[PDB]
Parts: sequence; structure tokens; C-alpha cells
Amino acid sequence: TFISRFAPDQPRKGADILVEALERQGVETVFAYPGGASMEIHQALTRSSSIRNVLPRHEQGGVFAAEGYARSSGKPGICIATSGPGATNLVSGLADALLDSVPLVAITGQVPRRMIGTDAFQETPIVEVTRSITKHNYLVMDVEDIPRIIEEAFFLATSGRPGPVLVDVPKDIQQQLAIPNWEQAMRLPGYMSRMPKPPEDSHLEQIVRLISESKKPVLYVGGGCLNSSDELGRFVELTGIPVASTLMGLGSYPCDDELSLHMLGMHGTVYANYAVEHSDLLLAFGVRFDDRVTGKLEAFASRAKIVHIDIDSAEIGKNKTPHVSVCGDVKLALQGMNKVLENRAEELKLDFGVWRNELNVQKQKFPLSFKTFGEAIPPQYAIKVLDELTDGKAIISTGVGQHQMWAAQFYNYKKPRQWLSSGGLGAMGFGLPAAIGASVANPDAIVVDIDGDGSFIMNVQELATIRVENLPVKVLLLNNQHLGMVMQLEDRFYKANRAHTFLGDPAQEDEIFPNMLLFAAACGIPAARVTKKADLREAIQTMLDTPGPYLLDVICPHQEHVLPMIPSGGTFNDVITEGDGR
Amino acid sequence: TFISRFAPDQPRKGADILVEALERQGVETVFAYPGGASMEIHQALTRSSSIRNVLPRHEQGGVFAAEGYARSSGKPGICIATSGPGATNLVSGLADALLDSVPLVAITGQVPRRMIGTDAFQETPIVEVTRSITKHNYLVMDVEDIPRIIEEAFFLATSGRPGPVLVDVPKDIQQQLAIPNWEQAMRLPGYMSRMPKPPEDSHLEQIVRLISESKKPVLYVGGGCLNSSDELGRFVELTGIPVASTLMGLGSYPCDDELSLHMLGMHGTVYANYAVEHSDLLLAFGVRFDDRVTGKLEAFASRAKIVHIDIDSAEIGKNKTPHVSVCGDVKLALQGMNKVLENRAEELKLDFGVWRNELNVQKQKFPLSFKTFGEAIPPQYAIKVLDELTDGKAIISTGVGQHQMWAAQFYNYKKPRQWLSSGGLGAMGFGLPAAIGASVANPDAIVVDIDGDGSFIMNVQELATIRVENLPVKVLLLNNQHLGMVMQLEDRFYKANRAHTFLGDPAQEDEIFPNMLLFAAACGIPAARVTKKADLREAIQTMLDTPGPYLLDVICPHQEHVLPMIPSGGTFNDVITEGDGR
Ligand SMILES: Cc1cc2nc3c(=O)[nH]c(=O)nc-3n(C[C@H](O)[C@H](O)[C@H](O)COP(=O)(O)OP(=O)(O)OC[C@H]3O[C@@H](n4cnc5c(N)ncnc54)[C@H](O)[C@@H]3O)c2cc1C
Ligand SMILES: Cc1cc2nc3c(=O)[nH]c(=O)nc-3n(C[C@H](O)[C@H](O)[C@H](O)COP(=O)(O)OP(=O)(O)OC[C@H]3O[C@@H](n4cnc5c(N)ncnc54)[C@H](O)[C@@H]3O)c2cc1C
Ligand SMILES: CCOC(=O)c1ccccc1S(=O)(=O)NC(=O)Nc1nc(Cl)cc(OC)n1
Ligand SMILES: CCOC(=O)c1ccccc1S(=O)(=O)NC(=O)Nc1nc(Cl)cc(OC)n1
Ligand SMILES: Cc1ncc(Cn2c(C)c(CCOP(=O)(O)OP(=O)(O)O)sc2=O)c(N)n1
Ligand SMILES: Cc1ncc(Cn2c(C)c(CCOP(=O)(O)OP(=O)(O)O)sc2=O)c(N)n1
Ligand SMILES: [Mg+2]
Ligand SMILES: [Mg+2]
Ligand SMILES: [Mg+2]
Repeated sequence: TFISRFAPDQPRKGADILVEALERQGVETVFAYPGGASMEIHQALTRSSSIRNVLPRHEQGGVFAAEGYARSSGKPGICIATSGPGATNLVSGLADALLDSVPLVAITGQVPRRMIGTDAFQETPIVEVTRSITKHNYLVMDVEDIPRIIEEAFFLATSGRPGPVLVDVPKDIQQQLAIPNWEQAMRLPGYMSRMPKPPEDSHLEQIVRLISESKKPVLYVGGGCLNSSDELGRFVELTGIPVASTLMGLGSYPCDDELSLHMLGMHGTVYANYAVEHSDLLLAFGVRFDDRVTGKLEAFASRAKIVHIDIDSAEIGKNKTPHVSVCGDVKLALQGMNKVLENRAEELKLDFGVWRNELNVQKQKFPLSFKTFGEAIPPQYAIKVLDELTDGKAIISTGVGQHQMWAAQFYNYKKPRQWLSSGGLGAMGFGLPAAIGASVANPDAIVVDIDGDGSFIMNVQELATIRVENLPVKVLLLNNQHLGMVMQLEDRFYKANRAHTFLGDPAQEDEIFPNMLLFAAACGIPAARVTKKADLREAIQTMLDTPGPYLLDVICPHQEHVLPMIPSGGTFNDVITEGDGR
Repeated sequence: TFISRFAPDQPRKGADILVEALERQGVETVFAYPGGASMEIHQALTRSSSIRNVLPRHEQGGVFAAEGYARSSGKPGICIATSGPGATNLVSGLADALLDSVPLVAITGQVPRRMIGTDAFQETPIVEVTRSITKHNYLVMDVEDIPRIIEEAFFLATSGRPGPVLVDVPKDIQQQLAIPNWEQAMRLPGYMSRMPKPPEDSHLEQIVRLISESKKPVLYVGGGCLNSSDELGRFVELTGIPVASTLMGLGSYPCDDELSLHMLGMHGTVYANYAVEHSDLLLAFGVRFDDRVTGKLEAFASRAKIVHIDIDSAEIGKNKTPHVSVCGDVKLALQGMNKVLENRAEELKLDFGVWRNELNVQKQKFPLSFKTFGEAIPPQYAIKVLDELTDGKAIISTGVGQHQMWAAQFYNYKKPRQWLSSGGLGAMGFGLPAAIGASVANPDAIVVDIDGDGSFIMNVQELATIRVENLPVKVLLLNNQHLGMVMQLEDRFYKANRAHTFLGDPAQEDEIFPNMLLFAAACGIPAARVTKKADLREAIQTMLDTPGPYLLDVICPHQEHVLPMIPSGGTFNDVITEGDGR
């Protein structure tokens, strides 16, 4: 029973209705940056005793913070901006939240309704702009539609395949007085009628049946299983099938397990790709068959009966036609298939040890390797130190690049929603703000941003947010003085011809530039720079033990390459297993 | 006669065609940030000996740099980004370039054509997103369309009412081989048929006739006159009409002149608004009748015969119906009206000294004032020092806020394209990157960014660009520790209730935060912080005399208010002439 700060018959500003609409949705943290077209909302936010605002230093940081808030908690992330330039600074976060299916609700202020379409001051058609990069969006044309639109926005952003929903609110609506009707029925008939139903035992038993007829099965787990953590583990006990995870599904099934194949795909392990390439049953649970995972579709799992479970009926048969398909929640499919596998325990000769010991051969012949030159810090080793020193129980956000792949390969995430990384859109500068949101959603957790010198500087202004809000965000900066991932593609396919990939100062090429420590200093954040591999363990330990924020500039040799690598559009018979720019 | 780096019969990559297409357009500076979907363009850029790339640290900085490059030179500004997140980071710059009519050409890489529409890696429909915030955009579907599309893009971006044109180039097109045909005819029939013709003497003489019948005329000069600098001055000699300029048209007619009324509008001078409010002839040359200038349209110049000249037929009669109108280049209209005013010199009793001395009364009764408390640096005075110490011949870019208005009121720009500021979209963080572009377009000019502690930090990462590229960008930071413009609206209309407008550290509220000097230090830029008004003159002098970049942190009392102020939707009878949050 909600307790409003206003009488049920007392007229209140539309902005006070909007904030109360968030309170009734369980919202307790928003990332709002004020502006003229949204001051009424910001005023109403201060009147709320249950909603906290984390003021960012850039709206792109605000939306990415709402993402990290959402990815690390399963709750929807809420960011607020003003009209015009404030709204356009959310675009990257919206497109990023859509491609990775992150529950997000963005509220932008808008010019008064009479001004819309007149090219007014700070007036951009943010609805017309974001329609293709949002799950849905709204334009509030009357103050009485606020309670319904907010309820539809949160429902749409969190139900089914989650995504971002934008709600444009004109300024006059925020100022208008009304008595909100909190029991309007959501005008979503066509959406709920197509919401997936619990899976039929007809399909579920044919899958269990296909598991027993199979001899080389592989699990293809992705971002759809982030809530099916326990159900996936219990399903693996009853079958013993190896688990190849995607960059989004990392943590669903523990990486430190002997049945885990870690990540598959372009920069996935040689053995996980092998298991898929020579399998007869592919259990694709909560994946979207990305080109970063399949490459050439005709060659992807070209000997396997593909069983695809997905809550989005559009993704089923989108890029690869499966044998069996189940439109629905993969959580329920596992629950149903687990009951079928217990009551048929002794009836099913379930033992794939012949298949697993074939993989464990490839597992120990082509494992994740890294060279260690002299005392230069290998970035892969630095992350493996962070894994050990944090017991693998630390929330990890990343930017985009080599340091993003090494953060995925060389860290053993034990639970989902511990790994926050931009996968679909792959947006640099995601790490630092996502660490801000995750730290606010999980105040008593170790939150570490494994950023790169390129991605880190893009939203470096959010260091002020970390200090002001007093958040224990640890920044493990893998400084290679380059845009390494673009540099690696230059070494491989363009004869190492550098085309604007060096981020330091060419006048003093042997000086680390910029001095990231002074960035932390400007925002009153303790910092340190480690250079020799011997000092690396003590440095990371200091970063963890030092309370509050901390930036650790970890210098790395820039010629390192992320391995293995399947060239885009290739097959498993092209996986590059060694090589770097030396 | 262009000299290609390739034989006329030699097949070359589509990317090499794209770069050559820029070379043939006179391009010599681009702002490209590399990514996987645009590496082919970046490789072709290095092969070019005539095109320089200024690598930004954020694509939003890259597009804003292309803006400042364009606004300070009249040339088109060219920025390049990769697919997905690189393109979405250009959105604010595109919408900003559209609202201010800035000639700009943005080139974004895109996924291969066979991949478009499959939700591929780093694939966003950047064409579908930017269609409403660009003058036009393209999607290159064949390598042979490159020479034509680039020519149409530059023509559309620079002709008529200038604007931004986006060209999305898929990756396979960049790699495909072809012999470009550099003499394709542009498929723009409907555009050129409606391109305005030189103005008829029928309209021009009726305007000159209406000038002689008028007794209280006012010039309403805006961003449309940035190229009519000399023609406007010669027109003022022949009539003696006062010149009220807009935030965009600042510099067209010198602010230090006795006939100049400086800026009109919301934060425009009390006398310039008075001249418009009690005029019988309003010569609106190159303006779009913004709400930030008119407020209540019925009350705006409600006693004047409105003569509107504009190269965009849509803006004529859009918000205020004029008596006489001329669709065409205001430059030619001035040239024609100047000839009519010379051959009719003695025939026309042109003397408005009765009208001017009525304004010079209001001019000296309600001038631009500022209080000076103790030794605290008044921001208005700091800018007036920069005016004196640079002789008013320095290129000035700004962020958005109070420091933006004071940079407009208290600086006397003597030529147009000396004042770079986001007016239509009013996008914070515009100052620092625009100073980067203007410094590259005008290497031997004094370029000074008058940024605010909020706007400056949003794109603070571009300090690395300034150092690496060795640009003499001076940063005159007006640090008030607040989002002052939003703070002022809180003091006035919300009883000084702070709603997330303080940018410093609340734990140490009397400490300047962040330490902007350390931001400059991280990027190897000399810095200094002035606090007392006595030291202010020597500090600014040091900033100017010190070669290379320089950041001057100018601390100011935060309770200052920009005055005068006409409330949004009000009239001249509501102009607030004094008051601040004390
Ligand atoms: C530089 C870089 C390199 C990359 N390389 C790789 C790589 O080598 N390997 C890799 O795996 N990724 C890689 N990616 C990440 C990538 O582009 C995609 O995010 C990833 O490949 C696909 O993720 P996914 O299909 O497993 O899950 P998602 O992309 O998150 O999609 C979720 C899917 O599950 C479904 N779903 C969601 N919820 C449920 C539910 N409750 N029940 C049932 N179904 C549900 C949705 O409908 C959707 O179809 C890379 C990214 C970058 C930036
Ligand atoms: C915080 C803030 C406060 C502001 N307050 C004010 C204020 O008090 N006063 C103010 O003036 N502005 C203010 N603005 C700026 C503002 O919103 C608009 O940019 C400005 O009001 C309108 O500019 P303009 O009409 O003079 O020219 P523009 O907006 O640049 O439009 C150009 C017009 O001229 C025409 N044109 C272009 N080229 C030619 C040509 N060659 N020949 C003929 N016509 C041509 C175009 O078709 C167009 O109609 C403020 C901005 C901000 C961020
Ligand atoms: C910028 C917000 O846009 C608007 O809301 C707006 C636009 C056009 C006309 C009237 C209004 S209004 O009267 O409804 N409110 C404002 O104009 N607020 C406002 N906010 C800021 Cl930050 C600045 C400003 O003018 C300087 N004005
Ligand atoms: C990211 C660019 O997107 C593409 O160009 C792309 C997309 C899907 C399939 C194939 C390609 S491709 O073969 O034409 N080229 C690439 O995929 N290049 C690429 N660039 C980066 Cl920076 C990373 C990457 O995979 C890690 N791949
Ligand atoms: C905003 C933006 N621009 C461009 C890209 C393209 N891109 C770029 C420029 C990469 C290199 C990132 O450099 P980094 O320093 O942040 O990380 P590493 O050098 O360790 O790989 S990876 C990648 O997909 C991007 N992902 N995001
Ligand atoms: C990216 C963005 N967000 C929000 C706004 C809204 N806004 C904001 C937040 C202003 C205050 C800017 O603070 P500042 O420190 O940069 O400048 P002053 O405090 O000197 O006015 S002015 C204004 O129109 C904006 N213009 N741009
Ligand atoms: Mg930024
Ligand atoms: Mg790097
Ligand atoms: Mg400020």
C-alpha cells in the first residue's frame, strides 16, 4: 500500500505526478542532469524522500550509469535529461541498451506543446530520432496520461526481451495541475496478446529426447540466462553437457568449472569453438546467433541439431534455422526440462564423458595463453591477479577493446550480473559510468572498472561524480597508449600501418600521455601507476584495500594481440592461435 | 586542374575514392576517430598528402571541432566516425549544426551492405536516426555513387541555408575497387529549381522607399549576415539605422560602434529591445525570429512594418507575418539597396538622428552593468579584460550558460566568424572542441575558449587533443562551482531551492572542485588560477603571452545573475533590470 506525499484529492504539478509514478514503480535511484526543460522534474525529485539522484557530469555518463545500474541488479535503470542537447547525449546509451536488451527508462524534458515543431529553443524531435534505437517511446500530450505512460514504459522496458523506453515530457505538462488516476488500464493489447506463454511439455520432452540421442552436445548460453543462474546449473548436473557462454552470458555458468568452455566466438577459446564445430546437438539458450559468434553461418555448427530457446519470436530463425524451437522464458524451459530429467534419471543413459574428455583434450592443447616479456606487465596477468585478489566476487565493468576481451577471458565470474560490458553496440566509455551505477545498486560490493586509455578518457569527467557521490569505484586502467583493438587490426590486415591509433604525445613518444593519475588527482581520487610485473600484485592489493575510489594506471606493452581470433566472415578452420605486432 | 595520386584508368579502393573526393572539394582538415567499420577510410587518409586528420578523444569532440572549424572560416567542417557507437556520438553535433545552419559534412562508416538490417555488430540505422536533425543524409549503396554523393553532400551542406549532411558508407564499399567518374551530374533537380534567384529591384526599391517614410527604423541582424560584413556596414552609412544583432549575428556590425545596439532578446540589452519595441520599420536581415528574441510574438515589434530577408523561404512568415519579404541572399539585397541609396542620396532625406538620440538616451540610462564585490572577480569584468588585452581581435568560443551570455555582452567583436557559440541547440561542451577547430582553421589567430566549469568538464578529454596537436588554445574558465544558468532560474522562479546545480564537492564545499588545473596538468598544458580582481589582468596577460595551450581558472562568485532578462513568453514591459541571489 503506497503512501503518497499528497492528498488523494489534492491537485499537484505534473512533475510531482511523474516522480510519484516512479516511486510507485519501486524506483529509488535516478541519474538526472538538470536543464531548463526539466527543472520542474528536478524540483519534484528533491521533494521525494525515497528517490536518490546521482548527478553525472555528462548525460552519456548518466545513461551509461543507468545501464550499469540495470545490468548489475536486473532492475530497470532510470536516467533523466533536458530537451535538445541533453536528450541527444542519451542516444548512444539508448542504442546500447537496445542491442544488449537492458531494461532502461529514459525521461527527457521537452519544450511546451504549443512550441513543438517550430524549431524552438533547444527543441529536437527526440522521439523521431530514437524510434529506431528504442524498444518503444512516448510523447506525453496530456498530464493525465503520465501515470499510464510511466506504467507502460516500465512494463515494456522490463517484460519480455527487455529494452530502453523513452518518455518525452513537455514543460507545460510538468507544470500543469491534476489529480493522478493510478488505476488506468495500460493500452497494450497487441503486446500482451503476443507475450510468450509457459512452454509446453510437448517441445520440452522432444528436447530431452534429443539429448539422449545425441553424443556430442554443447550448451550455447547467452545473455538470456542472466536470471536462470540456478536453473542452468541444475540442468547441467542432469546432463553433464559442456557450457559455452557468450560475452553477454558470462557468469551464468561459472568459468572456473571443469564443464565450462568459457567464451566462444571471434575472440573465444579454441576449445569452445571446437565443441560447437563438431557437435550433434546445439542447445542455444538465450542467444541471438551473433556474427561475432558464428562468422560464416553455413559453417557454424554445420553438424548439430539446433535447439533454440528465446523469449523473442523474431530471433528464432533469424540467422540460423533451428530444428526445434521454444518461444518463451528460458528459465521455465530449464525448470520443465529439469523435472523431466529427474523422473527419467535412470531411464536415460546420460553420460557424455566420451564427449567431454574429447574436449578436455582440446582444452589442454589450446588453452588461453599469454607471453610475459621481461618485467613488462602482461595485461592478461594483471586481470588474473585481480581475479585472485578479489576471489572472483567483484563486479567488473569494461570499456571496449583488447582490455574488454582480456577482462572476459582471464576472469572467472561465478554469478551473472557480475560482468558489465557493452557487447551489441560496443560503446567506448561505458566502463567508468557503468561502475558508478553498479556501485550505487550494490553499495557493499567490489566494483572495478577495467578501462582502457581510450575508453577511459572518453567519459573521464565522471571521476567527479565518483568522488562527489563517494563511491568505492576501483579503476584498473590497462594503459597501452593505443587504441589497441584497432591497432591489432592494423598489424594483421594493413601491414602495421598506424592510422591514428596512438593516443599519447608524439613529441615525447616514450612518456605516458595523458597522465591519468592527474585526472584522478583533479577529482580528489587517490591514484598510482604500476610498471613492473613484480610490483603488480602489491599495487592491485593497495587499490582494493584503500577505501573509496582508486585509479591504478597499469602500463602494458602495446604490441600485445587478443588471441585467439576468427576473422570476421570466417570459420573455425581459420582461428588464429598466435601472433603479435613484433 | 586536380592532380590525382592514381592513374585515370587504375582501379582503386572505394575508400581511396572517398578521400580523393574530399581532396577535389578543397578539403584539407578532417576530424576522424578510427573504428573497425572505417579503417579503410583512415588508411586512405594517411595516403593523402593534402588532408590532415585531427584525432579527437571523443566523436562529440570531433563533430564540435568540425563546427568550430566551419563557424570560424565559412568553410564546411568535416568529421568522420565509425559505425554504431562512433556514429551515435555525432548526434548532438548534427542537431547543433542544423539549428545554427553550419555547413558540415559527416562521414560515418557502416557494416557491409549484406549485414544491414540484421542487428549486426555495431550496426545502428544512423540514417534513420539523423534524418530529422540533418539537412540531408545518404547511404552509399554502390562504390560508383561515391563521387556524386560527396559532391551533392558538400553542395547541399554549403549552398542556400547551410546545414549538416551525413554520408553513411558501408565497409564493403570502402574495400571495393573502381575507376571513379568525376563528372556525374548531381541528382538534385528539385533543390536547384527552388534555389533563390537574385533579388528583384521591385522589392528592393519598395524597401528603400519604406526606409524614407519611416521615422524609427531598426536593423534586426542575425546569423544570415556573417558573409555580408562589408555590405552591411556600407548599408548602415547610407541610412544611419541602429543595428540590433542576435547571438548568432554578433560581429556582423561592430559592437564598439555608436550605432550598434549590441544584442537584443531574452538576455539582450535594455536599449536594443526598446528600439525594437518602439519602431515603425523592422529590417530583419538574416534572422529566424527566435522565441529567445521575440518572447510573445504579438508583442514583438507590434508597431513596425516588418521587412524580412531570408534565403530560406520557409522562415518567411513562419512565426511573424511581414509586410515585405525577399527570399534570397541578404548579401545581394544589401548590394542592390546600396546602389539605390547612393543614386538617391540627396533625393532621400535620410537622417534618423532624432531616432538615434532617443535610443542613446535609453542607451546611457540602461547600459550593461555589473556589481563588483570586494576583491571577488566579476566574470563580466574578466571578459572585458580579455577584450582589452586582445584588442577585440580574438576568436572566442563558449560553452552554454551565464559565461556564454557574458562572453556575448562584454566582448566587442569587430568581424563576423570571430564569435563561435551554440545558439539554436545550446549544447554544453561546445567551447573546448570548437576552439580546437577554429585554431586549426586560423593557425595565426588568438583562440580563447570562455568555458564554464560544467560545460568545460563535459568534453575535458579534448585537452589531450589540444596538447598532442600543439594548438595555442587559451581556456578562460569562468568557474562559479555551479550550473549557473539553471541556478539563476532556481533563484528567480523556485525560491533558490538548489536541485542538483552545484558541481563541487559537498564534503568540502569551500574547495574548488574539480581542480581544473590538474586536468590541464594531466595533458601537459600550463595552467593557473586567479582569485582576486587585482591579479586578474596580469593572469590573463600571462595566459595570452605564454605560447601554446593555457588554462586560466577564473573563480567567480556564484550568486551572479545574467541581466537583463525577459522571462520566456513575456514582453519588453517585463525586462528584469537588476537582482541576484543574495
Ligand atoms: C570488441 C567486441 C568483440 C566481441 N566478440 C565477441 C565474441 O568473440 N564472443 C561473443 O560471445 N561476443 C562477442 N561480442 C559481443 C557481441 O557483439 C554480442 O553481444 C554477443 O555476441 C551476443 O550475445 P548473446 O546472443 O549471447 O545474448 P544477447 O545479445 O544479450 O541477446 C539475448 C537474447 O536472449 C533472449 N532472451 C533474453 N531474455 C530471455 C529470457 N528470460 N528467456 C529466454 N530468452 C531470453 C533475447 O530475446 C535475445 O534473443 C563482442 C563485442 C565486442 C565489443
Ligand atoms: C542560453 C541561451 C540564451 C540565448 N538567448 C538569446 C538572446 O537573448 N538573444 C539572441 O539573439 N539569441 C539568444 N540565444 C541564441 C538562439 O537560441 C538563436 O540562435 C538566436 O536567437 C536566433 O539566431 P538568428 O535568427 O539571428 O540567426 P540563425 O539562427 O543562425 O538563422 C539564420 C537565418 O538567416 C538565414 N540566412 C542564412 N544565410 C543567409 C543568407 N546568405 N542570406 C539571407 N539569409 C540567410 C537562414 O535561412 C535562417 O533563417 C540564446 C541561446 C542560448 C543557448
Ligand atoms: C530551454 C527550455 O525551453 C522552454 O521551455 C521554452 C522554449 C521556448 C519558449 C518558451 C519556453 S518556457 O517558457 O516554457 N521555459 C524556458 O524557456 N526555460 C529556460 N531555461 C533555460 Cl536553461 C534557459 C532559458 O532561456 C535562457 N529558458
Ligand atoms: C565492427 C565493424 O563491423 C563490420 O564491419 C562487420 C560486421 C559484421 C560482420 C562482418 C563485418 S567485416 O568483416 O566487414 N569487418 C569487421 O568486423 N571489423 C572489426 N572491427 C573491429 Cl574494431 C572489431 C571486430 O571484431 C572484434 N571486427
Ligand atoms: C565511441 C567509440 N568509437 C569507436 C569505437 C570503435 N572501436 C575503437 C576506437 C577501439 C579501441 C579502443 O581503445 P582502448 O584504449 O579504449 O582499449 P584497448 O586499446 O585496450 O583495446 S575498439 C572499437 O570497437 C568504439 N567501440 N566506440
Ligand atoms: C549537454 C547539456 N545539458 C544540459 C543543458 C541545459 N543547460 C545547463 C545544464 C546550463 C548550465 C551550464 O553550466 P556551466 O557551468 O557550463 O555555465 P554557467 O554556470 O556559467 O552558466 S545552461 C543550459 O541550457 C545544456 N545546455 N546542455
Ligand atoms: Mg565526454
Ligand atoms: Mg588502449
Ligand atoms: Mg558554471
